[PDB]
Amino acid sequence: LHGLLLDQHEEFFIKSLKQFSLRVEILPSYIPVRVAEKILFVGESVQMF
Amino acid sequence: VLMKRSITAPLAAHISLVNKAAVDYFFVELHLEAH
Amino acid sequence: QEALHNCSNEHYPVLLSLLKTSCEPYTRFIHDWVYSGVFRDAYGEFMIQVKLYWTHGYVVFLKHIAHDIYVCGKTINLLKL
Amino acid sequence: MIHELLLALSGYPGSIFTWNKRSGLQVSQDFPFLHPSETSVLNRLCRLGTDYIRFTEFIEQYTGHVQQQQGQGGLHGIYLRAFCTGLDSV
Repeated sequence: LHGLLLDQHEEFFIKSLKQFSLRVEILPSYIPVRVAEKILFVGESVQMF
Repeated sequence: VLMKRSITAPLAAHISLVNKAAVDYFFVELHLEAH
Repeated sequence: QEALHNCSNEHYPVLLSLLKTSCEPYTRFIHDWVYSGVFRDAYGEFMIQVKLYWTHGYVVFLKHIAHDIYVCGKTINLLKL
Repeated sequence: MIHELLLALSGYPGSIFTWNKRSGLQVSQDFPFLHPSETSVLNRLCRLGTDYIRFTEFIEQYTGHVQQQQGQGGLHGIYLRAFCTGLDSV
């Protein structure tokens, strides 16, 4: 919704289109890749405008 | 999360009004643009 | 910074209730210089103080509104004249 | 033995349940009036209090003891803290 992140020294399966990325090891196996793409795009777009 | 989205909104909307009214007081009365 | 760093525990309403009244006098101070242009200080929690205009010094909240406050006070101090 | 069992299971080791970290809770079991029958039921009961001590010590040790002083996510961090918050209510 905004682009803010409040986790320090932790991750939330997401690390401008840079300094944030999806990686396979941090993502849960029961949360697929297809939803994580949409979450990533939505966050990047709201952060950009 | 803590952020201002209900407190700074009646203040930042007021700053522009102060600036605009003060510039308007300069223009039409002291006529800086004629100098 | 205790507000931003953790907001997902039992301490968050308690520390929010502490800070929410712990920032009330600072906001009460700022509500004078923006709405009457009267500056109040006896504590040194400001760098602002009251040449051809320059005796206004610059020798907390985010910096995104602070400089706007700094100019909106001087505008009223001109409008006092 | 009746009030003492509750005192031990609450997580405060008694004067008969000798606290150790290699046997946990354990009765003395050398009284001159010992019954063979009581031994097995006591040996079964000690383990749950031993586990309860470590659970409460873990939750106290890693939740609510820092004010943000690298960091680790299996000793600190918000996911372990959420784990402990669920743990105490279970």
